[PDB]
Amino acid sequence: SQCVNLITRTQSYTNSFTRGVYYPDKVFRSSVLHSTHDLFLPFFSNVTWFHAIHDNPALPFNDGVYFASTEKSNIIRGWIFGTTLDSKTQSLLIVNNATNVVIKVCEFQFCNDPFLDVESEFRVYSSANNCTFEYVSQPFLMKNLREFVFKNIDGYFKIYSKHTPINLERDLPQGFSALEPLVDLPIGINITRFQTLLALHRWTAGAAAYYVGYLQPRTFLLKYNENGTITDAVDCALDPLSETKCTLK
Amino acid sequence: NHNAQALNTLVKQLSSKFGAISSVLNDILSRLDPPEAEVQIDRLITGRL
Amino acid sequence: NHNAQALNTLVKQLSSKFGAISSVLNDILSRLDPPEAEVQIDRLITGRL
Amino acid sequence: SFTVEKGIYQTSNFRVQPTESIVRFPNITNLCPFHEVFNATTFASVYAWNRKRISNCVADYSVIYNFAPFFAFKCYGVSPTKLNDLCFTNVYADSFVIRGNEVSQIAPGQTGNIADYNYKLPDDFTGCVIAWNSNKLDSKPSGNYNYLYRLLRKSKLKPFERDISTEIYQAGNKPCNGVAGPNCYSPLQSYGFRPTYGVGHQPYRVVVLSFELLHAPATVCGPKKSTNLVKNKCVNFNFNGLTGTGVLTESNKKFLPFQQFGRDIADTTDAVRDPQTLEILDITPCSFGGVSVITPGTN
Amino acid sequence: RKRISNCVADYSVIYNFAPFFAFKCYGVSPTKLNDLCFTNVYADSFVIRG
Ligand SMILES: *[C@@H]1O[C@H](CO)[C@@H](O)[C@H](O)[C@H]1NC(C)=O
Ligand SMILES: *[C@@H]1O[C@H](CO)[C@@H](O)[C@H](O)[C@H]1NC(C)=O
Ligand SMILES: *[C@@H]1O[C@H](CO)[C@@H](O)[C@H](O)[C@H]1NC(C)=O
Ligand SMILES: *[C@@H]1O[C@H](CO)[C@@H](O)[C@H](O)[C@H]1NC(C)=O
Ligand SMILES: *[C@@H]1O[C@H](CO)[C@@H](O)[C@H](O)[C@H]1NC(C)=O
Ligand SMILES: *[C@@H]1O[C@H](CO)[C@@H](O)[C@H](O)[C@H]1NC(C)=O
Ligand SMILES: *[C@@H]1O[C@H](CO)[C@@H](O)[C@H](O)[C@H]1NC(C)=O
Repeated sequence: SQCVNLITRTQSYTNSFTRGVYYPDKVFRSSVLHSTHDLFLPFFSNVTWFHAIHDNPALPFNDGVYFASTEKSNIIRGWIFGTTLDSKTQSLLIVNNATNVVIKVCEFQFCNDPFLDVESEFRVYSSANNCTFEYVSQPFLMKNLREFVFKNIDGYFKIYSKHTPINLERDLPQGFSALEPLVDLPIGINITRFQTLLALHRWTAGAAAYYVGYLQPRTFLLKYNENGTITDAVDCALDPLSETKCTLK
Repeated sequence: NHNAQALNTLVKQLSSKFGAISSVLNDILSRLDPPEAEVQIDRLITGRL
Repeated sequence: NHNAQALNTLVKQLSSKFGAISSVLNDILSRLDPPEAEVQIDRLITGRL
Repeated sequence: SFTVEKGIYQTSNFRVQPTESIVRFPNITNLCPFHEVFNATTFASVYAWNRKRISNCVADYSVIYNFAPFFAFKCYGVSPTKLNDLCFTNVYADSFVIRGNEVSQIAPGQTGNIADYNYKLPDDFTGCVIAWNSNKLDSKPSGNYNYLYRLLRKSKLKPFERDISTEIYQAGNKPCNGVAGPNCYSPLQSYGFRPTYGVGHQPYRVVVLSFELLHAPATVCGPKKSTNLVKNKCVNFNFNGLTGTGVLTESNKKFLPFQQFGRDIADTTDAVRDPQTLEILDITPCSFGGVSVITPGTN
Repeated sequence: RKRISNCVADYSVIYNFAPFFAFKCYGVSPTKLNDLCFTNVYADSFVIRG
């Protein structure tokens, strides 16, 4: 039909501790200490807690995005990336459901508050006319916490994902949990802002919460045990002790 | 410890590129012209020497 | 005097060309193709090493 | 010397020589559609360049010479004669039409209108560029006007980035309001192609082939026969273009499903995954040692 | 031989005057000519065989 505005949002801040570590390459290593320089999430930094209840969800993208969701009702699905969120520029339309994922790059005319009728996308964009990039695959989303990392380098969009069981806790847990790559695509467009989609039945009151953080170019020291897994990491630009540890390897 | 560290450093030095396209001789041999791959092997030889 | 002379020689060594077109990195960077300026920087790096 | 005194001398080393050779390639039976990339009788403009993905096929580059009347290849990371042996993951083909004097701008680390506003290549590019004259097809006596290029963009383009938006570029403080008055311009201009121009002002068709190194399971490479698999012997092996010699044994390592290779401290491959059967194998250098000779004086 | 001095040099327009293929420079690069600042320019012109 037409665009409607029915979503409100609230913000808070919290600490990230040591989260957001992913395998930098598809190479097996064991019982070693490796040094990497890449886009990572710095230790002990602000992460924004967003509460959506039923609004300008066009949050900046910057170099990369770290997303965390601890819900279970499967209210969260899909993402939009772009530079102006209009029909004059191409944009991403990642959409997820229980059976498939469709990634489309076209010149959509996005609404101010996009969502799903639930199962139509007329509330998201008015129409898409001229484009080339389409892709279909198995859906990404499958007491539990789901962590995602999105970035783009040299026209290549890369996504990392991880699932981890958690107990009754009101904040992010303590420990290490590596992330594994899932999708790399030739995006080749300009990205400045990104948004979030929700599916609302009919409407009905809805509530959701998530954690958002930003990545920065950093040097990390990872420890590979005898078993192929990453169990410890050191950030070399946190405090003089960590810098000394990185220098001494 | 001095001898152990010296041997470990000597072994670790084999992973350097020294300005070439790769640190593995087989990749250079299989990816480049035989009359052209010599200028890549020369850098590795000089560095190891 | 030995230490003074050694330090003075080490400082004076920075004005050599080592077969490149110039002894200043900024001139090479501003006058040459970025994929081409590397072969000039390599000589300076090797000489200083 | 012809005389040796009493003592012990270190002479050389002994090694074990390989017995045979092993080649292991995955099941690929289709043929890569390099034919459709060329002879398309329609080439897009430089500002809107096409991109085609090639995967899961056998690539025979030697037939490419039969489709277009170009002179020679121009490759950077590899050699044209060695393309039939390497095995990549993905291939990308881009095609467009430019002027004669701008062909030099399609290269890593280049500067120019086309380089920073239409098509940009990364500084670590690994691929090939093929350009050939097309004056007999893209020129008209009145003047062709179906090919356009962008003049003025606010910033410089990133590598492998495409721009399609058509707006009114502003050069002053006043807003343009969608009209082409003073200090307001159109961003695209059309090439003027005529058959009476010089070689430097004639149309040229350009095709860029970009390859991806081995990080994921390979999908594209030439027709090389695959032999059987032997173990516990000093043999030469070739796994998806990775060549070496040694002894192959069963591996107890637990590779993750997205991992394909294993490295050691000295940055050498020691564990491999067979392309046909998803099995992990360990590589060990063949037996070797040092030999010393003990002798009294030659008198 | 022509002497060029006391003027702003825009080499990018040179491609619009003659139908040549590419430059051939030795001490500098063709793409970096718009940033360097010289003292004098000299232009020589003639006709030879192929
Ligand atoms: C996080 O951001 C807020 C406001 O932007 C600031 O007051 C605070 O010092 C920052 N750091 C932490 C640890 O909250
Ligand atoms: C999920 O989306 C895909 C993409 O259109 C669609 O083909 C599929 O039917 C959807 N799943 C369900 C259960 O409707
Ligand atoms: C896409 O863009 C072109 C160029 O601006 C325009 O002519 C065309 O109408 C648009 N839509 C489609 C479906 O091609
Ligand atoms: C990408 O989009 C941003 C948003 O306006 C713009 O500032 C920038 O110039 C564009 N291009 C690049 C290469 O970032
Ligand atoms: C290593 O992985 C194996 C896989 O089953 C597991 O049995 C073992 O407990 C692991 N050891 C450590 C120290 O993680
Ligand atoms: C393919 O290219 C050849 C060039 O020799 C041409 O003869 C042939 O007609 C082309 N095939 C097409 C356009 O289908
Ligand atoms: C490749 O083909 C061989 C012979 O048909 C077969 O044994 C093997 O299972 C195939 N590989 C895969 C991954 O299916």
